[PDB]
Amino acid sequence: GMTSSFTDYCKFFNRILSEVQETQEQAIIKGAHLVSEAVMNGGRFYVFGSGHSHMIAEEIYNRAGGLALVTAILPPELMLHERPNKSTYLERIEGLSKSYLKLHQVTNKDVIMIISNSGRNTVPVEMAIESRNIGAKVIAMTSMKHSQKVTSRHKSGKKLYEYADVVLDNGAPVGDAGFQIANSEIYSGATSDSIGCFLAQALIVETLHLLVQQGFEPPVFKSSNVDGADLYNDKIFNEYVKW
Amino acid sequence: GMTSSFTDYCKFFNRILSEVQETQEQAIIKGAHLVSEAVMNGGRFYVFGSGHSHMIAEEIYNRAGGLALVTAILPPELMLHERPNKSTYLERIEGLSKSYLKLHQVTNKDVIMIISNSGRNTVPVEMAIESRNIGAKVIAMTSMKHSQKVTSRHKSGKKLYEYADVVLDNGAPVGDAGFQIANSEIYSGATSDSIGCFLAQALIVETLHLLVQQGFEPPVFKSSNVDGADLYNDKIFNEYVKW
Ligand SMILES: [Mg+2]
Repeated sequence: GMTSSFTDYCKFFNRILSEVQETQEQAIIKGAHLVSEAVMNGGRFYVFGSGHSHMIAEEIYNRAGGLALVTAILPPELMLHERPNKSTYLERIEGLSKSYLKLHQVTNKDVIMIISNSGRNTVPVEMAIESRNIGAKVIAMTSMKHSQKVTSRHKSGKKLYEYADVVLDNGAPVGDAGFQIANSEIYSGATSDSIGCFLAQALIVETLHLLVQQGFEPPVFKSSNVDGADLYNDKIFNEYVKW
Repeated sequence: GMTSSFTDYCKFFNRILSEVQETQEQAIIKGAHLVSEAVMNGGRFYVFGSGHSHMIAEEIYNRAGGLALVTAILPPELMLHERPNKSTYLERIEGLSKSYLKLHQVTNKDVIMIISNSGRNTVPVEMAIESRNIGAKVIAMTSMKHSQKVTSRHKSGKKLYEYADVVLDNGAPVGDAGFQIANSEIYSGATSDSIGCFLAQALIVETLHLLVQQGFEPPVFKSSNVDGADLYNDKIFNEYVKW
């Protein structure tokens, strides 16, 4: 009768996560220094991704344990829900990222994290370029494997990682679907968002640690089950959230 | 802990992930049977979550390694980007899920996965009730710890997991921000989405594995780096993607 892929997929996943945990500590720390420095300087933390990568922006925005100084840049035209494949077309268009930075009034006091697995398209690369132009620090989350292997589709000829102050490597294999289904040529089990979400939280957790060590009391959304969560959350929403 | 939280956060996280992997295998297998049987019987796999939970639907929808018979139900009004807190309010409203189900013409041949940490609010509970009433199979992804501790806000006085054919436990602690920022009262490091994504992926992998074993050749999107990826993808999109 039928066998199970679960043990195998767990092992596949756990290796990637191990390697990530083992190799990204220094990056996480340097990224957290960038973010904490910005916060302490009156700055914000902008987060952006295109396609599926946008979920890492969502992940650290407006939730329990969430730093209220985080603003997700979430253009729905680059998401998944308006029409299938729309975001694939738009990712190639020059001038979008620059408009977005303008709309959100990102300044040189700020930090931005840009998530892209391949880091090869116009939108994410432009976002890094225009951010540098503004003078904001850039964190890139990416698949260093995938991205090193691909050719830029941005006019610079460069990739996202090549414009970052700090790179966070999600460890995803080239393709982001690297688990081969037994007795077939079918590949699945993408790791970029699971591991990407882990890393995004680790960054925030590290940032908060750095702030606390320094005697900064950062605005962080309390989970409903803590006493007085709501009144506190309403207070800090009002004082802090920029969308 | 003195300077960095990263090692501690990894341990914290790996603990939860280990527990999830140690315990959810039978539930993964059961869910994959539901989905694989539906697929072979002319059905689809719908996926839905409110608030941050929506990203789990996104995760297995329209992507490399993705099963083309997955349709995410993604009402923007219950996402994060329109305005802050809108999803929180709307999740408590009667009648939305019944509309969504109609709009997506969900039928008795299908399966639906509903993701909610607490599983206590009207939207996900109403969705679960109506989906079984139609005749669909229901998979719930929830935090069993959180869900069991809280009272239901739905008029039936029951919770999401109580209405599902299979439950996936994301292992998240009550409140979903359980990691203490060393030597403060600040808590962070939400795990429901990182672990949630891994679970969604494990389910699909297992579903594909069951299908291949039964000689069914499923439509799975190929990644960019694969030969013929784009034609094949257009083909299966055209044949299968409903939205
Ligand atoms: Mg999303």
